[PDB]
Amino acid sequence: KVTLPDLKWDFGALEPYISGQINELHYTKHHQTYVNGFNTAVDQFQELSDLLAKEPSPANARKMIAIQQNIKFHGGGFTNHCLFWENLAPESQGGGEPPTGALAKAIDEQFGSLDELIKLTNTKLAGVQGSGWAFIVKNLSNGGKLDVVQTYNQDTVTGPLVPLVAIDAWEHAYYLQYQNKKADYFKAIWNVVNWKEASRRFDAG
Amino acid sequence: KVTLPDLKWDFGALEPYISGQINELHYTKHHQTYVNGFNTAVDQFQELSDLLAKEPSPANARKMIAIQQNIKFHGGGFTNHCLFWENLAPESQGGGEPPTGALAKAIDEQFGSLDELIKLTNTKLAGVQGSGWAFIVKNLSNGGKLDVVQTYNQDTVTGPLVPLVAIDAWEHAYYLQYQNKKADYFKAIWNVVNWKEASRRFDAG
Amino acid sequence: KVTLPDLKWDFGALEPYISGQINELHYTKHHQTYVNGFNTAVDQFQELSDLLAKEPSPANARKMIAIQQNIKFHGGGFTNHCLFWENLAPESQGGGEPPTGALAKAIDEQFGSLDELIKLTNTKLAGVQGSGWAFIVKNLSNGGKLDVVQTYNQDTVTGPLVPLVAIDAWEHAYYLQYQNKKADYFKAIWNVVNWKEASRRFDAG
Amino acid sequence: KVTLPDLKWDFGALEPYISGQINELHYTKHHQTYVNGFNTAVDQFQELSDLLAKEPSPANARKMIAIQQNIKFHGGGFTNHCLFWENLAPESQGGGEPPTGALAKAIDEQFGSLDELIKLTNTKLAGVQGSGWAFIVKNLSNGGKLDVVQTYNQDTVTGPLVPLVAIDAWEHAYYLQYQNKKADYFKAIWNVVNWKEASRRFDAG
Ligand SMILES: [Fe+3]
Ligand SMILES: [Fe+3]
Ligand SMILES: [Fe+3]
Ligand SMILES: [Fe+3]
Repeated sequence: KVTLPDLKWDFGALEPYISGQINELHYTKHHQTYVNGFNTAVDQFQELSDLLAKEPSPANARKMIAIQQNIKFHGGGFTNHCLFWENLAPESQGGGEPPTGALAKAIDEQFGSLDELIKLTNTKLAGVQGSGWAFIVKNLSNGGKLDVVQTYNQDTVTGPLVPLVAIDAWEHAYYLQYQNKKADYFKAIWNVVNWKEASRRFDAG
Repeated sequence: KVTLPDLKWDFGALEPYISGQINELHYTKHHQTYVNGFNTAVDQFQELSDLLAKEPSPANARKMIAIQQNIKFHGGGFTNHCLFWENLAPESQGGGEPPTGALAKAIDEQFGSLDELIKLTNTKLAGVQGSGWAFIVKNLSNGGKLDVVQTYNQDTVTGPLVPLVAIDAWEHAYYLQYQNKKADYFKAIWNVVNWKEASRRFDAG
Repeated sequence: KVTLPDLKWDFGALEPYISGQINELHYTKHHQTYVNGFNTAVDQFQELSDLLAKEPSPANARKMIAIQQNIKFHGGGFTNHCLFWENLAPESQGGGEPPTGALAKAIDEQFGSLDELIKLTNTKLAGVQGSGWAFIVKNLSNGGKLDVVQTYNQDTVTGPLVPLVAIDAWEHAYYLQYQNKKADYFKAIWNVVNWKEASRRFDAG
Repeated sequence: KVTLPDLKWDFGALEPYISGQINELHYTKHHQTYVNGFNTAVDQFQELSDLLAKEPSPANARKMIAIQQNIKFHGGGFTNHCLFWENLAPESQGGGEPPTGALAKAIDEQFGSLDELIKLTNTKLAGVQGSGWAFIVKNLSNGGKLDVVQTYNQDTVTGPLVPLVAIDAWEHAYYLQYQNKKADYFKAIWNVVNWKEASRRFDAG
């Protein structure tokens, strides 16, 4: 069923900001594990669904409840990393270039400048007390306004919050290169953020 | 698919400990809503499963993630209330009579007496800071030892924790009769707890 | 230390939308319990602070960790209900009258109309799967934009999210009058929401 | 106020199971940050306490609520890592030697063997979906029975759960050596677990 996506850059294309060593593990091992876990979880739930169809008991319901956590976690890991690679690019492919169009206008109007939005996001990233993510989002329910939200583990933004830029704050995203110095990673990553993709996501809603 | 279970007592059979007014609403309205929500949630997930089978995208994954919370919540509400009615009985049907067999032995060995186990459980119930449940459980992974655990909302015990007695701490479980005096409800309910059923659950594992 | 605030209306002043019976219990019992718990929690933490000052052990730290949950919960219950009464008013005191000034402008620009903002908030209230709150907020970090957020239990909005209108979704807020029909309560309460106060909160930031 | 504890082994004393490189960062950087954050958090709360003493407002309460998360997180990080080093030892100091006394008896009676308890704990560690910990505990409320519990982030065991062995599952605990292969780390660490200390903790309760 679900598979790893293809990359638009080889593993070392984001150096010196993110190492090829990190990207290789992050994609081939971490992302793949979420792919596998999500495939497995949805399979198990199909099976339990059929079991419940013939025997709709509290006992059968309990097992379904048990599996929904793995659907959430692995589904989240699958989708978050897909967002992540797609909002990263080498400088040679426009990584680090500022956003355009309606997204650029909204950023200036709401935050004053891109740098102010990046500062806010770095504060949110440093504030993740555990594993998690920060997302720059477009909120479709309050007039399409930008915000920045944190999630923990592989929780994600759904429904009316549209993700524009995802930034991974799990330690595996930086530890081999930056070790404990997560703030240096949060600072560096903007040099390869694909704001063209964020602008397209803002438009597509 | 899932339906409300039948009751072994008419709504007013647990008076003066739980009113007929409460039982009527709790069963016909609250439990039914969880039945409906669980049926609806599993349906939506079957649909999304088929959508993912043909198009395994991060976008399609996001929608599945979104629905798993309703599967957990409504599935939990369905199963918890099923446990609840089945561990309640009027005095005329042995409600309030102490447990028997291997459960009775474990209670005395671990807690000293039933009253001590009830005290602990009432402390756990009063400590639910929000809506939730206390469950007396048998833990299959540590040698079958008894414990008491709290859950919030419609979260439940799964896997190696076997529920023996479920006690509802949501305000709808008591408010019409006891209003804010939840401790009076926690005290009263033991008079109609079906420890015969708890003993059977302990044996069945 | 902290005490219950005074009310700007007698308990029955919000009828037929919220009963005097509910307001009496909600204020004299529920709010008072949070007042007491918050006072007690901060006292215990002062004591533990002094203990740690003389003996900064992991053991002493563990006890402080244990008490911070009661500070959060009771502190939240204290502050949320204070917000709540202050954003409610009888019709004779302007309850139900639409907001004014910069808040009114922001609502129309972001949501199209007050009714649309109320609809969104009612969706958020019905979506609280357990006990909790919805808050209409002003977000100071994204240019002062309005949003609506849910919290569970007595969790609250802090820091850059300024609460403008708080709506209690705990069952004790409605059960005596509406029982399970929470949607009827969410619909009715807007008739006595004090939008003058929300407008002042929006300005004061 | 709180400070880093002294180690009973130099950083490389747990090789080849945990590298000196990891221990150096884990102690000097990670643990120190929690020390600093806990000191800072308790200071801020003392200040807010005094502010509330003179002005017990919902506004002042909101700020205290805001700080309790940092007390929990950093307090937890401080205490968890203190537990951690104290339950690790080089083989030359008895690391890896089985527990003794009443703890050894309880393990055999409840789990059948130490290996079975270790297997269960490794399952719990691999099941932490994010950052967190597994703790082998003695539960004082159910007759002193052993169990294994998971926590997330720097959440900890408090009150009636006595921690006997703490095992860190944050990625920084293993990533430099094992990278994604967390199961290899969970397997290896038992070779340097200080079961003498766990046995003393079991006795001291
Ligand atoms: Fe990642
Ligand atoms: Fe219920
Ligand atoms: Fe309330
Ligand atoms: Fe650690």
